[PDB]
Amino acid sequence: TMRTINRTLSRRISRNTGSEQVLNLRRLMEKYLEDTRFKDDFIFVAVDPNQYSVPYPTLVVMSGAKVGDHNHFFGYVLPLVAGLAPLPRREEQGPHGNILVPRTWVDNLNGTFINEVMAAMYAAIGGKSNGTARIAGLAVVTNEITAESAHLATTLLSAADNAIQ
Amino acid sequence: TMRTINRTLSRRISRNTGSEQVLNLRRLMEKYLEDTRFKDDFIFVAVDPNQYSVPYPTLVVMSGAKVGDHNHFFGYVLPLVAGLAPLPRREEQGPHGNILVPRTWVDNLNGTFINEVMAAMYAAIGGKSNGTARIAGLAVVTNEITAESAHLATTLLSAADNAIQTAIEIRLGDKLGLPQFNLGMMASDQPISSVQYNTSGMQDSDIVGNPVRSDITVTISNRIRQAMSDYDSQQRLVATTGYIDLTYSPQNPTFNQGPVLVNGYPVPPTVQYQPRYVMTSAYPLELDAFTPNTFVLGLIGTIATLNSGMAWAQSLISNAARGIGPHNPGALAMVLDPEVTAPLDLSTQTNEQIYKFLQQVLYPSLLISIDVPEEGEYSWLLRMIPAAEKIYTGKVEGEVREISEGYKALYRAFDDVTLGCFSKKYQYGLPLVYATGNRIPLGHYNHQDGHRHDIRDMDDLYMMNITNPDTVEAWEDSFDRTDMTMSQRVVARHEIIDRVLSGSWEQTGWAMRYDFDPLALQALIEAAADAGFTIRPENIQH
Amino acid sequence: TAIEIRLGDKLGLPQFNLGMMASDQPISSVQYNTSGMQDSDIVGNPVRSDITVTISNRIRQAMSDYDSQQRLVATTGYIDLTYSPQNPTFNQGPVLVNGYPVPPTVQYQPRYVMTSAYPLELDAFTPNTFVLGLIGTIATLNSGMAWAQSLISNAARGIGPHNPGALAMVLDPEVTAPLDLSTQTNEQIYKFLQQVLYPSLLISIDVPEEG
Amino acid sequence: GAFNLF
Amino acid sequence: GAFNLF
Amino acid sequence: AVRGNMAARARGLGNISGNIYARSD
Repeated sequence: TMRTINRTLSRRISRNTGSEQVLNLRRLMEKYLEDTRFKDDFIFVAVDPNQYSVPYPTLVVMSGAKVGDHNHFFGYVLPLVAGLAPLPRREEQGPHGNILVPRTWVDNLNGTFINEVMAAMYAAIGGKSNGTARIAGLAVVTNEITAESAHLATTLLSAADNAIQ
Repeated sequence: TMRTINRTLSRRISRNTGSEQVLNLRRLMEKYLEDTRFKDDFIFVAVDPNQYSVPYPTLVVMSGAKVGDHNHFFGYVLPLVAGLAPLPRREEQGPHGNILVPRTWVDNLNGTFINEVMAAMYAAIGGKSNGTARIAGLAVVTNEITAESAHLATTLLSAADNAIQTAIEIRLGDKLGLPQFNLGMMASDQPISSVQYNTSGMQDSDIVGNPVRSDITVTISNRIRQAMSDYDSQQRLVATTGYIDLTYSPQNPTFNQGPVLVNGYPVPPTVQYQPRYVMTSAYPLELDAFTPNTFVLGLIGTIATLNSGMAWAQSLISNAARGIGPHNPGALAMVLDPEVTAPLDLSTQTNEQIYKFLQQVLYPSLLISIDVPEEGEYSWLLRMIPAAEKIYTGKVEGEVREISEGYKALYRAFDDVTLGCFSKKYQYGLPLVYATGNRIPLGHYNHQDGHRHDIRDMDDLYMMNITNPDTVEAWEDSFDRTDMTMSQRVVARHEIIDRVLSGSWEQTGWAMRYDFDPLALQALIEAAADAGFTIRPENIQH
Repeated sequence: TAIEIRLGDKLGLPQFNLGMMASDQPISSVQYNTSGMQDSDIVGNPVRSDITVTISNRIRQAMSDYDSQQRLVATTGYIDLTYSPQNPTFNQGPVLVNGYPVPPTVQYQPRYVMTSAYPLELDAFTPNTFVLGLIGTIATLNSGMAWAQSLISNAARGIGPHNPGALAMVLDPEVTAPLDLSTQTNEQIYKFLQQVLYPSLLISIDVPEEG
Repeated sequence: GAFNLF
Repeated sequence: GAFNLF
Repeated sequence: AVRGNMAARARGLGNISGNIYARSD
């Protein structure tokens, strides 16, 4: 009910419009790579809650290696959480009674999230018959990404490359 | 004569040329709208003193709605006053003689101004035969508008749109089939609340950009859990700000009366001050629309949170940790013992010790009050509280006295939010709101930490900590004496503030203070519970 | 202005006079500020502005009842002291101010120094406009001893370069440290000042050699 | 007066 | 759980 | 006369119903 309150009680002009962090970060990374000789070594995969069961917008950086006739792919996962409300407290069971325990961003990254990311990665490369996929790292980005954040994008790309290699 | 002095004694090159705020603001709004799909839904009307009898340059934002074959138009008025000289003082008549009373921008917006604005609006749409026009809100903009003020223009446009849409809904919802918020929409989820006590640093700001006192902040949210994937999230709805004040109220045992009982319990003989909570603002967070029903939800949440285990006294306890300062509760040691002449330092005491100290001087209850601005972003919404103060029109009754319309509107809002349980809990015709009769100034001054602070920082505790006892007596007397007219109280408070601050401050507007009936509030909480609504505060300590 | 003064009679150019303020109500205001930034000149250099006086005009619409004011001219200055002991031993009569004798311990004469004067909403500034500013300043500063408020306001900061409590060393020779008066009421400070200062004001002005 | 203005 | 996640 | 505000004491809100709070478990 309350999830669609804005559609029920609507207004023409809204003060909150949101942003496109995944579009901004992907654009910066591709712009950096377009002049070097490693244009074709990386694949960027966008996962958003509108089509996959994930809690935050994420970007995946993929690269491959071939042994014999088989292909192996490795990915680095980057959830972007700037601008979202913080997590509420969870009620647990104690020896005396009930307690409320704090949570943070990482507490939402469970097995379902891993399964969804793997499915997106497999759809990116072509299918199960086109290779094998594995996760190589994970990091949460808590600061906003704008069109003037080239340095941060370059640093993140370097970290992903080192982990994959 | 003197009005045209420049034309008589003229010079070729002038240092003062003025600006075109109405042209700048209209251009920004139209530029924002030109790319969306609502280009033709708005009409902008410019009113300037050169052709209409108005005191300031103003801009009007209009929009319409059609029922049957008739058109209805609603407008939002924006006077722009940056760069003009402030108003002078007006001489009035008093019991002893003549007094000079301060004025501000809103004092010039009388009936003549309304008539002129209406005439301009009618000329805009075509004539009387082309529809009907009504005013939906008013706000004064005190900051300059330049070619680099896109954000402010967008915010003002959003406020105007919300006000116009709410007016259309309230007036024609039944015929147009437009719903309104009620507690039944929160049936399948879990509401929660949180509170923050902060008093050092920057304060909250309004739509123009002026500070607002925000000692206590309460947030009402909604808790969500995914069914299969087990993710956790929350959705934030509405927020509220305010602070805590004190009112002198001695108990008289010598009148051969019974002891004072609070919750059926007697109090120590040394208790003489009554705590009071003052609400300063309320605004939405992720909701697009803000209506009177949403305001009722915010009020319910705030009342529930502030009474959760005496959570309001935490504000004073937290303030006591800084030590000597303008908000030190240790100044009450001078009230308790007359010989003591210096405020006490309580920064080395434990929380329970401070609580025990407070229990000797304060009543264990809270008074709920609110400040209603005479103009502002949400004054159109909040004007319903003053309207309900007069219960009965004195019109002749065949049997039962007629009841006024403002009272009806407030009662109807309370009953509709709770799905009809308030009517069964509270009798129709009992009081809901009382008037105190005090006119409060709005403004700001320069703080020693480098920020601008709300002028409402001057209260009873400030006077106890900073000034001498004569000033404290004068301040309390202007707040409480019943044989003083409104202008006399305004003059007394203005004089004290001017002496304390050395005249370095700026005034922007006026506000009036009202308080609620405790029986009505208790009935409202009970009715909300009977409709299936529960809340779980998440931050309360001890 | 030079053209007007030299050739007004032949060119038919008028000049300001008090007859143009006949159908309105003049008003005035004063501000005492001594902490922070100061006033500036045309180049951008600071000017001492302990006291500021503003002269305006009050207007009311006849039918619509709107209220407004029109600001004409402003003036800045400060208060100084001049040593001037009284000699009783010369077999002369006592010193009388406004026909009243003064206590034997009074030995300093207050002085007001004007530092600048400039227009606000007037386009033209001539010698007649300067005379209007002078009249307004004199009327305002003598309205109930309003000039002593400057010293009283300065006394609230405590120990500092503008503390009037330094006169305690003049009053009593043994005292060797300036006094702190930040915990006294206004009437107490006024009574303290009445023992050392003459109850009158001297009007002076600083004339720059170029500007 | 402001409350009853419009 | 994070350590054994992947 | 006597200083103070006598009506302010009578308008204080003391306690509210406990059914508005969410039950544990």
